[PDB]
Amino acid sequence: SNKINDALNQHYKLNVELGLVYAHYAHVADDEFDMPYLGKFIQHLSEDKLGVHKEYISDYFKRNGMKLKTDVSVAVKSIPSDAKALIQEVYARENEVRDHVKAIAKLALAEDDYESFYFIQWYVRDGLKDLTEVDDVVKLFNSSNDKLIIEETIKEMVEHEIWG
Amino acid sequence: SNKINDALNQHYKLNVELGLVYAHYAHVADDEFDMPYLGKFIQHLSEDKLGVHKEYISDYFKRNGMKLKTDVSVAVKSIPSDAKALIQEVYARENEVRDHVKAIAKLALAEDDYESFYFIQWYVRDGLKDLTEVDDVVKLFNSSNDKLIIEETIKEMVEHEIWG
Amino acid sequence: SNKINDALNQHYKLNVELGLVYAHYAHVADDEFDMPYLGKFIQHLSEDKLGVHKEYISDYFKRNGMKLKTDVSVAVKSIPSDAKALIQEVYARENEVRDHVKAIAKLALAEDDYESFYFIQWYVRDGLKDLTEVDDVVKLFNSSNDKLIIEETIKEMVEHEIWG
Amino acid sequence: SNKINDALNQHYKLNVELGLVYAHYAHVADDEFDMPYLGKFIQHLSEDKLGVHKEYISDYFKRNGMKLKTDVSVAVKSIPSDAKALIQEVYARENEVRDHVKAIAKLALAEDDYESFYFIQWYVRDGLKDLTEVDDVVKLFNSSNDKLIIEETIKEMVEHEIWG
Amino acid sequence: SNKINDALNQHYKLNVELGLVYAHYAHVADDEFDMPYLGKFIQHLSEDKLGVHKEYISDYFKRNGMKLKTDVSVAVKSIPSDAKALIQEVYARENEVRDHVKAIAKLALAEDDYESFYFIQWYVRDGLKDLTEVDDVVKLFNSSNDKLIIEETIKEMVEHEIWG
Amino acid sequence: SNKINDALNQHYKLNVELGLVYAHYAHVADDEFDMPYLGKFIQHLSEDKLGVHKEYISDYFKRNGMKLKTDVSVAVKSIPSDAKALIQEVYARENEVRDHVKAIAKLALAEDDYESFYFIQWYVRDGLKDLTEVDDVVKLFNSSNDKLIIEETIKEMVEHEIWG
Ligand SMILES: [Fe+3]
Ligand SMILES: [Fe+3]
Ligand SMILES: [Fe+3]
Ligand SMILES: [Fe+3]
Ligand SMILES: [Fe+3]
Ligand SMILES: [Fe+3]
Repeated sequence: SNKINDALNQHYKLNVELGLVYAHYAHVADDEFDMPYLGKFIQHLSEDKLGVHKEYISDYFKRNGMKLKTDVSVAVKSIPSDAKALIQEVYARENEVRDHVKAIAKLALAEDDYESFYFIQWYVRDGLKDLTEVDDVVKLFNSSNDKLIIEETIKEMVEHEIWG
Repeated sequence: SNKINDALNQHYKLNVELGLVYAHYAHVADDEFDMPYLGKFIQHLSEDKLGVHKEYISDYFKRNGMKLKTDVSVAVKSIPSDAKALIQEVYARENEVRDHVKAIAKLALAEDDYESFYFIQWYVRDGLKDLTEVDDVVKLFNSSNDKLIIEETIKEMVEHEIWG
Repeated sequence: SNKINDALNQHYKLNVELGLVYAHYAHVADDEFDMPYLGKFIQHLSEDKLGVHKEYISDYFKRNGMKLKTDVSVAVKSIPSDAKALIQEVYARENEVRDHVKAIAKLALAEDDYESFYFIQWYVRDGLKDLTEVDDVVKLFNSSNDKLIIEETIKEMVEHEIWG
Repeated sequence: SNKINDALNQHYKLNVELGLVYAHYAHVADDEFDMPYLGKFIQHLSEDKLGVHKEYISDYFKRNGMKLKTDVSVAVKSIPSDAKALIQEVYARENEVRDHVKAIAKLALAEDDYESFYFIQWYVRDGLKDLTEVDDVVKLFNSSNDKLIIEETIKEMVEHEIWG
Repeated sequence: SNKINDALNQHYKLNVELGLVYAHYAHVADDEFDMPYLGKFIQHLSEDKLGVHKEYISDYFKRNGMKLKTDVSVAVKSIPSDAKALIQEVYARENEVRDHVKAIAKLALAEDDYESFYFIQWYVRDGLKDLTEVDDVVKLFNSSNDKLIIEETIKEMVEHEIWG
Repeated sequence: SNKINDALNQHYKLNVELGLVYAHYAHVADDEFDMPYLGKFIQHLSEDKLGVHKEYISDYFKRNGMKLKTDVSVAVKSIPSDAKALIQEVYARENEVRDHVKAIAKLALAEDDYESFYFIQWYVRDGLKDLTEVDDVVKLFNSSNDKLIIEETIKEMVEHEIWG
C-alpha cells in the first residue's frame, strides 16, 4: 500500500523539522530568557524527537519493504517574547502532532493493514504522554511570578502502566 | 568579531546537513546493499555529526555572546550504485570538512581571537581522527570480494594520545 | 626574551592584587549585606586567584630561567552599595583579566616563543571559564527579589571537556 | 573597644606581608641555592601565614562586630647570600611576631576584654610552635657541610598535647 | 607540503642517532665511572628517545600521507673524562633538540598547516620536560663530592598538569 | 680473549642494523600493502631485535671486562613488491643470523672459554625459535589468496619447554 507509505514519509519529515526547531528554541531560552532548565527540558524533547521517533519509522520501512525519502526545509526567523509564549508554542506543536498521528491510524485501519495499526499504537500512546509532560510545565507559569521558583520546580522534575 | 560568527554559523549548517545525509545513506546501505554493518558504521557517523559536533558550537555561542541561526535545506535525490561508491562519497565529504575547519582556524588566528583558536583545535583534531576511521573501511573493498568477510571485519571493528 | 618576562611579571602582580581585593569583598559581603554564601563564592574566587594562578608562573620561571619580582600595593578604600554592584564589579575585573591574557598571548606568538604560547593556553581557557562562573551569578539578581531564594540557588551551585 | 581593633588590624597587615615575603624567599631558595626542599619548607610556612592566620581574624571580626581594613605594601629588593642567612632571617621574623602577639595579649587583658584573650591564646601557642619548627632547621646548618645530607634531613622532616 | 616532510624526516633521523649515543653513554657510565644509577637514568632517556619519540612520527606519516626515509650514521669515537662532563654533554644535546623542535613549529605555522602544529605541540612540551629532568641531575654535581650520596639521590629520584 | 670480543661486537652491530631495517619494513607494510597486522608482527620482531638481544651483550661486557664499540650505518633504499617478497626477505635475514650465531659458538668452544659458551646457548635457542615464528607466517601466503583471511589468522596468532 502506497497511502501508508506517503503518510509515514510525511511523519518522518515532520519529526525532523520539529527536532531542529526545538533545538533552536532550547538554545534561545537558555541564552536570552535566563532559564537554563527550561533549555534542558526543551533539549530533551528535541533529542527524543530526532532519535527514536524517526529511527522506528526507518526500521519499519526496512522491515516491510517501503522506500524512504529525505526532504527537509527549516528556517527559524521568528521567536516569541517570553518563556510563557515559547512554552505555549511548544504545546501547540504537540497538540498538532497528536492529530497527525490520529489521521494516520484511521487511514491504516481503513486499508485493512493491521501491521501498520499495531505499529502506530506506540505513537498514539507517546503523543499523549509527551503532551502531558509539556502541559505540566505550561501550568507552572500560571502559578507564580518568581523565575527561580519555577526553575527549582523544573529542576526537581528533570531530576505509568498504560501511558508511561 | 562577526567573521568568526559567520564562519561558525556556516559550520553549524554544514554539520546538520551532513548528519541527515549520512542517516539516509546508512538506511539505504542496510536496505539495498544487504550490508547491515556498513549501515551501523554510517549511523554512528551520523550520530556523532548531529550530536556533539553542533552542541559544542551552541554552547560556545552561549558562552561568548554570539547569535545562532538555523537554516537547513537537504534533498537526497541521488544515491550511488554499490557500497564502494557510497563509502568513497562519505570519504570525500570528510575530506571537505577538513578543509573547511582549516579555513576557520586560519581566520580565527588572523583576527587575534585566541579563544576561538583554542576552541577550534578540537575540530582540527577530530577531522583527522574521523577521516582515518573512514579510510580504514574504504581500504577494505580493495582487499577482498566476498561480502561476508568485509562484514565480519567491520563487525570486529565496531565491537591514541594525540589524535584519539 | 625579556618582553615575556615583563608581561608575566605584570600578570603575577595583578593576580596578587586581585586576590587580596576579592578576599576583602567576600568579608564585607558576609558582614554587611547579610549574604554568607555570596561571601563563600567570592572567597573561593580569591583562593583560586592567590593559589595556582601565581604558583604556575613561579614554576615556569623556575623552569625556563627568568627572574621573579615581588611588588604589591593595595588599599581598598571604597566599596559598593549592595550585592548587585559588588558582583558587577567582580565581573568587570574578570572581563579585564581576559584582555590582559589575550595581549600576553599575542606578544608571545609574535616573538617566536612557542613554549610561552603553550604555557598561556591554560590561562586563555581559565579566563573564559571563570568569567562564565561569575556571570551565572550576576544573572541571578535580574531574576528575583527575595534574598533567601538567591541564597539557596548559590548554595546548590557551590554544593566540560573543552572549557571546564 | 577600638584599641583591640587597631591591634588586630596591625596583625592582619603583618601576616599578609609576611606571607608574600616568605613566598618570594621560597622561590629564590629553590631557583638559586639549588635546594628545593628548603623551598618546600618555606612555601608551607607562607601558606600557613596567608591562610588560617588571617582567616581567623576575619571570622572573629565578623563575629564580634568590628571593622576590617586592607592595606598592604611589600617590595622585596634585597635577598641574602646563602641558605644560612636566609633561614636566619626567617627565624628573626618569627621571633618578632612572637613579641607582637605578646603585646596584643597584654593589651587585651588590660582592657577587661576576656573574649579577645581567649581568642589570642591560639596565637600565643602557635607562635612558639612555628618558631620551634624553624629553629629545628636553622640548627642543621651548624651540623654539616654537604648540601644533600641537609636535603635528606629536611625531606624526612616534611615527610604534642600542649604546643603541637 | 614537502617542507614539513623534510623537517620531520630530519627529526626522525636525529632521534634515532641520539637514542644510540645515549645507550652507549649509559653503558660507559656504568662500566667505568662506577655509577650504575647514572647508567639507569641515561638508559631510560635512551629508551624514551628510541621509542615513542619516533613511533609517533611514523604513525603521523601513516595517517596524513607522507613518505618515510631511514638513514642513520653513528660512530662514537670519543667519550668525556668524568661523570660531570658526560651529564653536561647530555644536557647540551637536549638544549639542541629544543631549538630544532622550535624551528619545526615555526615552519609548520608559516605554511598554514595547523594539523602539524597540533601535532608538534606535544614535542614543544616534552622538550622542556626532559631538559628539566636532566638539569635536575646536572645540578647535583655542584652540591657534593661523595659519589655515594649522589647515587642515593638519583636512586630515590628514579624510585604536573601543564608540563608533566 | 679478543676474538670473542670482536665476534660479539659484530653481533651487536648486526642486531642494531636489523632492528632499524625491520622497523622500516613494518611501517611500509602497514602504509602500502594495506596489512596492519603484518606491520604489528614485524614491529614486535624489531622491538625484540633492538631490546634484549643487545642489552644482554652490553650486560655481559659489563660483567666480564670487555670493551663496547658503537658503529652503525643503515640506508634502506630498496623495498620489495608485495607482502610475500617482504616476508621472504625477513625470513632470509633470520636464516643468516642463525649461521652467524653458530660461528660465534664454535669460536667460543675452540678457545676454551666456557662462560661465553654458556652465554651463547641462549642465542642458539632463540635463533631457531624466531625463525620458526617467521616461517609460520611465510607459510600462510602459500595457502590462500584473500588478504583478510590472512589478516584474521595473523590477528589470532598475535592475540615450549626446550625451545619456547
Ligand atoms: Fe516522544
Ligand atoms: Fe566527530
Ligand atoms: Fe582561576
Ligand atoms: Fe602558623
Ligand atoms: Fe621524551
Ligand atoms: Fe629474539
